[PDB]
Amino acid sequence: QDLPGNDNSTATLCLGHHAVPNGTLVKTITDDQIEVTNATELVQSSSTGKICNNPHRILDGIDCTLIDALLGDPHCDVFQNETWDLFVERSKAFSNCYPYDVPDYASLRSLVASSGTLEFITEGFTWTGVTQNGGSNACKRGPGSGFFSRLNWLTKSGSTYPVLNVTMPNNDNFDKLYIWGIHHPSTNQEQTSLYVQASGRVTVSTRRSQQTIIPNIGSRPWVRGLSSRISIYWTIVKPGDVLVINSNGNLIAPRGYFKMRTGKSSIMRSDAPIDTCISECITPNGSIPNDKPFQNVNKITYGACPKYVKQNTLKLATGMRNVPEKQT
Amino acid sequence: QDLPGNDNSTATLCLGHHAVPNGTLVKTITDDQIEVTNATELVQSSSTGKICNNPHRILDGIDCTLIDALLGDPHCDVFQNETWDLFVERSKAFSNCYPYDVPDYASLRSLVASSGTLEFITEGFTWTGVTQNGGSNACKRGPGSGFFSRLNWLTKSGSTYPVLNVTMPNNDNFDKLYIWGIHHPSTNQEQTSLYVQASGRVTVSTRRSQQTIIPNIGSRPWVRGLSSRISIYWTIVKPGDVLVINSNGNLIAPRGYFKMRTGKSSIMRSDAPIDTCISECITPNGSIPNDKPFQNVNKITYGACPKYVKQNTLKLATGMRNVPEKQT
Amino acid sequence: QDLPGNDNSTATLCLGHHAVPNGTLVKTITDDQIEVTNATELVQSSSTGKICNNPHRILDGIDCTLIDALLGDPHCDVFQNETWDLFVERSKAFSNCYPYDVPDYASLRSLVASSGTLEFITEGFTWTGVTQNGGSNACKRGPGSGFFSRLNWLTKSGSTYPVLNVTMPNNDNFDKLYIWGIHHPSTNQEQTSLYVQASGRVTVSTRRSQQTIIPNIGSRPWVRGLSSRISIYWTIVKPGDVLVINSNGNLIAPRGYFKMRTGKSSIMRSDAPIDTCISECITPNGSIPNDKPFQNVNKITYGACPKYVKQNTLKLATGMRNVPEKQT
Amino acid sequence: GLFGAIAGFIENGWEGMIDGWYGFRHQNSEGTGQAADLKSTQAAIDQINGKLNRVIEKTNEKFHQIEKEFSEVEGRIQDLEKYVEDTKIDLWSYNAELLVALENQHTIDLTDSEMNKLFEKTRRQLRENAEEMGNGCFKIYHKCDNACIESIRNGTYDHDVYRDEALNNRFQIKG
Amino acid sequence: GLFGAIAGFIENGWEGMIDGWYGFRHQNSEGTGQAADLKSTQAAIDQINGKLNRVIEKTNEKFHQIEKEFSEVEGRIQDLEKYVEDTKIDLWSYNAELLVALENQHTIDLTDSEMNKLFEKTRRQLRENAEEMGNGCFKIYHKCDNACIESIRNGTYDHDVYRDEALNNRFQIKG
Amino acid sequence: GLFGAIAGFIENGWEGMIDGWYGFRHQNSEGTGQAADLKSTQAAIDQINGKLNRVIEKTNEKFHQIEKEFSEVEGRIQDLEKYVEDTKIDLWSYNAELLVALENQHTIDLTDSEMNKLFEKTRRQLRENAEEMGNGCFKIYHKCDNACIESIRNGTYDHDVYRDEALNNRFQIKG
Ligand SMILES: *[C@@H]1O[C@H](CO)[C@@H](O[C@@H]2O[C@H](CO)[C@@H](O[C@@H]3O[C@H](CO)[C@@H](O)[C@H](O)[C@@H]3O)[C@H](O)[C@H]2NC(C)=O)[C@H](O)[C@H]1NC(C)=O
Ligand SMILES: *[C@@H]1O[C@H](CO)[C@@H](O[C@@H]2O[C@H](CO)[C@@H](O[C@@H]3O[C@H](CO)[C@@H](O)[C@H](O)[C@@H]3O)[C@H](O)[C@H]2NC(C)=O)[C@H](O)[C@H]1NC(C)=O
Ligand SMILES: *[C@@H]1O[C@H](CO)[C@@H](O[C@@H]2O[C@H](CO)[C@@H](O[C@@H]3O[C@H](CO)[C@@H](O)[C@H](O)[C@@H]3O)[C@H](O)[C@H]2NC(C)=O)[C@H](O)[C@H]1NC(C)=O
Ligand SMILES: *[C@@H]1O[C@H](CO)[C@@H](O)[C@H](O)[C@H]1NC(C)=O
Ligand SMILES: *[C@@H]1O[C@H](CO)[C@@H](O)[C@H](O)[C@H]1NC(C)=O
Ligand SMILES: *[C@@H]1O[C@H](CO)[C@@H](O)[C@H](O)[C@H]1NC(C)=O
Ligand SMILES: *[C@@H]1O[C@H](CO)[C@@H](O)[C@H](O)[C@H]1NC(C)=O
Ligand SMILES: *[C@@H]1O[C@H](CO)[C@@H](O)[C@H](O)[C@H]1NC(C)=O
Ligand SMILES: *[C@@H]1O[C@H](CO)[C@@H](O)[C@H](O)[C@H]1NC(C)=O
Ligand SMILES: *[C@@H]1O[C@H](CO)[C@@H](O)[C@H](O)[C@H]1NC(C)=O
Ligand SMILES: *[C@@H]1O[C@H](CO)[C@@H](O)[C@H](O)[C@H]1NC(C)=O
Ligand SMILES: *[C@@H]1O[C@H](CO)[C@@H](O)[C@H](O)[C@H]1NC(C)=O
Ligand SMILES: *[C@@H]1O[C@H](CO)[C@@H](O)[C@H](O)[C@H]1NC(C)=O
Ligand SMILES: *[C@@H]1O[C@H](CO)[C@@H](O)[C@H](O)[C@H]1NC(C)=O
Ligand SMILES: *[C@@H]1O[C@H](CO)[C@@H](O)[C@H](O)[C@H]1NC(C)=O
Repeated sequence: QDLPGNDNSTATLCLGHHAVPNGTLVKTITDDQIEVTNATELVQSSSTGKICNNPHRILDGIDCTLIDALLGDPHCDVFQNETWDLFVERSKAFSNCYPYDVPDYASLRSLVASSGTLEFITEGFTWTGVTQNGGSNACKRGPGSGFFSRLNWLTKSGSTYPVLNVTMPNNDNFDKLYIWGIHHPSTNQEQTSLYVQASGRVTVSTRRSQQTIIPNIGSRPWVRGLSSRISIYWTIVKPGDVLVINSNGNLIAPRGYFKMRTGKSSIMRSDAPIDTCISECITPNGSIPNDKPFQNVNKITYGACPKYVKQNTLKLATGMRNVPEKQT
Repeated sequence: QDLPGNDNSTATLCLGHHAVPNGTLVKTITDDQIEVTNATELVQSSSTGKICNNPHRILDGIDCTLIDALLGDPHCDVFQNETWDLFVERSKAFSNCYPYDVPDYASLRSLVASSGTLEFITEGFTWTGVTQNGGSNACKRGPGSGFFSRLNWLTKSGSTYPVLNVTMPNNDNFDKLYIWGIHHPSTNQEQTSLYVQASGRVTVSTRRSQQTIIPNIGSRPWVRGLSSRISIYWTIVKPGDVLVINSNGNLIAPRGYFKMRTGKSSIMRSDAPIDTCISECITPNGSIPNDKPFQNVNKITYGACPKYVKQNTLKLATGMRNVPEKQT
Repeated sequence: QDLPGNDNSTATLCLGHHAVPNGTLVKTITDDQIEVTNATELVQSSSTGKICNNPHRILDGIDCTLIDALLGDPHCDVFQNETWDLFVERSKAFSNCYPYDVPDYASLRSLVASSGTLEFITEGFTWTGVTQNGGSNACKRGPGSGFFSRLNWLTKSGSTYPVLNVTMPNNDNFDKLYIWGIHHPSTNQEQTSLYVQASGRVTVSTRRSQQTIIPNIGSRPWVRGLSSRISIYWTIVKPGDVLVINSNGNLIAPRGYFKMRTGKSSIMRSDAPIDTCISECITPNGSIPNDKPFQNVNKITYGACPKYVKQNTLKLATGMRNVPEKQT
Repeated sequence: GLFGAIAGFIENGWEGMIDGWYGFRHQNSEGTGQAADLKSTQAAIDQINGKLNRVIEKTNEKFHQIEKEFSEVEGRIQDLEKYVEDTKIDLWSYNAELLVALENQHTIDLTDSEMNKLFEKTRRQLRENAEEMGNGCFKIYHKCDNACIESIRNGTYDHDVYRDEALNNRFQIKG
Repeated sequence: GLFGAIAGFIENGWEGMIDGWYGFRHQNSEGTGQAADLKSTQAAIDQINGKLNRVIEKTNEKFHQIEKEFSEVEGRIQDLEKYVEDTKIDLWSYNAELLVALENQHTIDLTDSEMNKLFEKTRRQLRENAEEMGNGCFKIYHKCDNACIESIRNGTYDHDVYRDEALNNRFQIKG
Repeated sequence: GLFGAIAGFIENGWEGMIDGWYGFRHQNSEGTGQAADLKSTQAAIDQINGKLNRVIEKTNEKFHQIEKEFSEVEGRIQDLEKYVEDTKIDLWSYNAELLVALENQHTIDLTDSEMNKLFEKTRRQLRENAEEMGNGCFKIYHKCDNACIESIRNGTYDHDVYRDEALNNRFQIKG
């Protein structure tokens, strides 16, 4: 075959793999610090500090909480018929009208916050025999005395408060949310001055439910010059059902309904600045990128966000083990 | 050895593995479509559409909801003293007797649904000085007027409704569930016609608890010719305790107790047909086989069922990688 | 090169691994009983049966439940101003003073149990025109009649019960918890004997909230000679807010506040003996060591405990497969 | 997979092998022929079954749970009832997805291994009388008739018998 | 396991080896003996300990949680309180069961590996002077006294020293 | 890792190799050289990317959930609202921690494997003309110039060409 290759010698071939001078430590089944060539971080741990106003519809509440924007505190009149994907509620928000309390405040804030609209339709309720549009100096509207834009305070006419008995049918194909309330007077005298009967009563019902509340007379702490309170209640009336409002005094009647929708809307407490940028994931600390699978910025999130984890760093090795040849 | 081993030939032996023409794609740590020889599906995604009436005791509610079967709406009298492992409640069910509402309806439905028995024991309550067995035209029993089989409507006798004050001791070794109620009249006139006092009161108590409800007068929407309502309440009386019922008017009194048991029973809303077959896992879509570990039919289940998962298919490779030899 | 001289021979070297005569079976991905050389148990399944009184502050409730220690049942007067990391509540505990009920008992027990202190500050409430320090024979204090150490039963003075209207400002920098109540009389006569008005009323409010309760008259089961009841309520008053108590009769007034803290405290029902030893993990069955990662003693735990699991044994193989010479 | 036999040094599979998962094709003095190896075929099958059974082991049962569908809007409590179930479902879904991915990955290396183990075993048995051609075929350097092939296959091949013939044919030749 | 040494090409274990997990047994012209290998013994033990410590690392603590036992029947809220805890327990139980199964499976391949790594290492060192008998024993084709066995064991064996004697004894003979 | 090449029989890495992850250094009649192997470099990189993408695949979105911060003290219901979230967070945290540990462990054996697979592949190709020095270097027993080294590297090396020269240089010598 081949003729005399005079020189018969050898060669050496050696296989090996790279190594880097730097290297990163990662955790393993058997070790918790092993050094690899390269790694990538899976925990998003920093926010920009700003709520990007895109793609979700952020509604900055400024100094109105959603419930006051709902009831219609004068300083919140800006929010009428407004809509949101996320209503940001600020710590600075304040109330500034007739002192009220909402028995299950948390459910009403919830239910409105995810309806996502304050769209209000006025209905022609006819109150015969009482005086409409009562207002107060604790709820100044402009120069004058006023009250929640969406509620209607009825007091006696002349010398009588009759038994109100009115009805409003749901004839549309959507649910109606009616907010109403009752007035708790400070003194029996206040009770009889306004509503004549010495004990009022409100019963609001549909074919499906009923609520009767009776007022509670007594002094509470002075709030904006008043010791009385009104308490807010809510009634949802389904398509084809019917509201019947029946009262004997102390009613704070509805002026119509809010419509309820079904959507991805929610509410968030945050004092972070809104800014212009697009971010899908919102945290009360500001938006965060959602490229990593986990995050440690905040357990409160809205939108497409990484899963919150207790760890602040988790590195996925993306390279072989680093076994360098020099010293350290 | 033998001798000069001259027959110098060779052989070739080759190792290999099978391959199939078809093959199935499965997901991996490193790939999400790798083809293997064979795989098995781990997500049950289809129901038969029928609730197999075996092995659990399924009680089809037909057009009675469990709470009406409990109270004893005439059209539900079929369900007396009945028992169930699963009460199926149908969307077609309707009520057809005196308009009522149950303040914590969801807890009463729960508590009865898992007791699993409507076994009712009549007790000899003695109401002195009132008229028993009131009935109504909204609750027709046969030709006549009627009322819930298990509740007893008391009204005045002659010109008085005394203060009822009765007691019934739990002397057995099991808990007793007593269902009772209060009548909310439409008008003060109705109140005084039936119960004489212009304001009734019901207080039901044991050594351990007490509930006092006062009626609420006013008009509600017309339901089966009526604007009045009764509201249902419940009291469990433990062994050795004692019920004291005390009223001044508007009581809808109990006729005895339901006994409470502890079991695997529950309730399910489903319009699926019951059929004869044995299946351990029930879904409101019908029974499903529980041979696979996960299921994607419905998140509501009763019995030994696969764990519900969001995915509709998950294939477990049960064979090596398919590397075909052509593909025919 | 090396010059062998004379020897022509071979050697045999064999590699192998140990095996043990005993061996333990462990579960695997592919097998559920494979035998290995050694294994370690990861499920702690046994308690010592004693609650070690170290390092947490265990407060044995003896025969007082935390709510009676709070209200000040005479037999629980030992617990005044006490503190705990864990209040152990015993099944033997009993109440022995005026019959009461707490509407949301579970929340009050919760809220106090994690406050972790019964530190009580007496405030100088001035009740003008009523008789203080009412007591009863159902709450014997020593030889005499008595009442809860921390509540003050007011009844009429001479022939009147005025309208109490008092206030107490939170001027400190911590929250104040005020426990108060209302008296439900057995008969209208008892009502008028004690409180003159035929219907009392209690309204307790801050700038932020209000509660008005009206008493409920009627007979309940005889408990310690009485058919009346008092019901307990609570009001937390934040720094800078103000309590206003206003009543017309039936008030069981506060004598001051409990202070609320924030801590690792909780409550546990257990009849296990407390003993002297240090253990970090407490279970109602007694303390358990927390060296294993999981435990199957009890799902109720306080302190650094293993995660509760359904399994009673899980062995982690800590050695190679056992392939013995002989048999196993 | 980790071992580099299947879809590695063994170029591809045999759709023709219908009697087992691993096996031998051969070309010798009396012609050509194929034969499944049933021991590695059983070893691969048993592990996959063991794995399969553990995944299919006991659906646990649940009876009365919480409501998971609502018809009215209620607020706080119904919000928690929905949140508990939605987080239960996302956690069990992550679990099913990670389980089949670890499982499948392992099934692929497990069968890769069985292949390579059969290869190495055959290698060790032929001792000094064969050479690896590097595509999963051994060149046997001595005359090996069908009973000879069958002894390699059923593990009774005696290398010593053929060592002098093999070593001669393999080395000597002309270099 | 994946490598096929333990409970594979190495037929069984030595209950006699009480001084380490892996090791050597030999028969040479001077006697027979046994000796544990302590480097692979330490390698297997360290990984298993590392694994063990990570599993035993920090029981996290919880103080006031929710009630998990009830004495009255309440309905909706108590139903949710039981459902939260029951789903927490089933999720942590699935977790402990999958954890020890992956862990144990890995511990078995990890020690299988250490065995095969000791085998291959010895193989590489003996270079052209020994042959694999296929049961984890090498036939050394040259006279190897106890110090020679000891050099293989402590990794200082020089193959060159014995190459000419070995190659002769191994090949030449008569074929 | 499981295979014992990286940080095993191949004593350490080359910080000098800046053009790939695995490769060849050589010495032949024509001088000395280094060269990354790009097929095993791509094989290791693709698997690691595949792995990485699956972990980064779809953050699912959530809109209205439950409240996770409270300003008043409420008792029973708020206690449950905190317990649901705390147990959700500890479950997702255990999940992230076990995920990266299985993942990292696998990434280390996966690259260990690719190394050893390149080694074995080269070994098989050199057939009877080279010997393993046991440090990941083969001694090639015949004159092999730069094009010869290049054919081994690009997988076209024909062993037959050099077999007689190699076998002579390798065995014969003087024993
Ligand atoms: C029942 O008791 C409460 C508390 O003792 C009484 O409330 C206090 O009532 C006075 C007089 O209305 C309030 O005074 C007001 O103070 C502001 C400054 O803060 C001042 O600018 C106003 O001109 C007025 O003087 C006081 O703030 C109020 N305090 C609280 C905490 O409510 C209440 O008047 C009593 N009611 C009856 C009917 O006896
Ligand atoms: C208080 O106001 C409500 C609502 O305006 C009044 O309810 C309505 O009362 C009338 C007379 O009872 C009901 O009429 C009946 O309707 C059915 C179907 O049309 C028919 O079969 C009868 O012959 C009669 O027309 C009407 O349905 C009812 N509507 C609702 C929604 O409840 C109520 O009567 C007022 N009550 C008082 C004391 O003023
Ligand atoms: C309303 O009805 C209830 C139940 O029928 C009456 O309760 C019972 O009242 C009597 C007389 O106070 C109690 O009797 C006492 O029992 C103790 C224990 O044996 C004993 O020391 C006394 O000598 C006396 O017998 C009885 O225990 C009590 N039972 C219950 C379950 O409460 C209540 O008196 C009635 N009230 C009115 C105003 O009619
Ligand atoms: C480290 O890994 C990440 C993800 O694979 C990659 O983007 C990055 O470029 C790598 N770093 C280097 C130096 O290759
Ligand atoms: C709110 O929207 C309704 C429906 O379009 C409209 O009739 C009403 O006038 C609006 N009011 C305000 C203040 O925007
Ligand atoms: C995010 O906000 C919470 C609450 O304000 C804070 O405790 C946390 O440290 C913040 N984290 C980051 C990354 O900003
Ligand atoms: C595929 O795998 C399943 C489960 O191991 C088995 O029942 C089925 O027979 C397999 N298919 C074939 C063609 O072997
Ligand atoms: C219900 O069961 C009880 C107990 O056996 C019995 O006394 C009662 O008469 C039964 N009533 C009906 C309608 O079945
Ligand atoms: C089961 O029922 C639910 C609700 O009816 C429906 O959305 C779902 O698609 C059904 N799935 C199957 C497999 O029938
Ligand atoms: C078994 O394993 C445990 C944990 O590694 C160890 O403490 C114990 O000593 C081992 N048993 C033996 C006999 O080595
Ligand atoms: C409770 O503690 C307060 C604050 O130190 C003290 O003023 C009060 O007298 C104490 N009372 C008792 C019974 O210890
Ligand atoms: C712990 O206590 C519970 C309730 O008393 C009991 O069912 C359980 O079996 C006990 N377990 C142990 C290990 O004591
Ligand atoms: C192996 O094959 C040969 C040829 O058929 C036969 O003589 C021998 O007995 C076989 N041994 C076994 C165990 O099958
Ligand atoms: C290895 O063994 C031989 C024989 O005992 C001895 O001379 C040599 O120094 C040993 N080397 C080491 C590192 O143990
Ligand atoms: C391999 O290398 C040799 C020398 O450069 C060359 O002649 C041959 O064509 C190469 N083949 C391939 C596929 O690169």
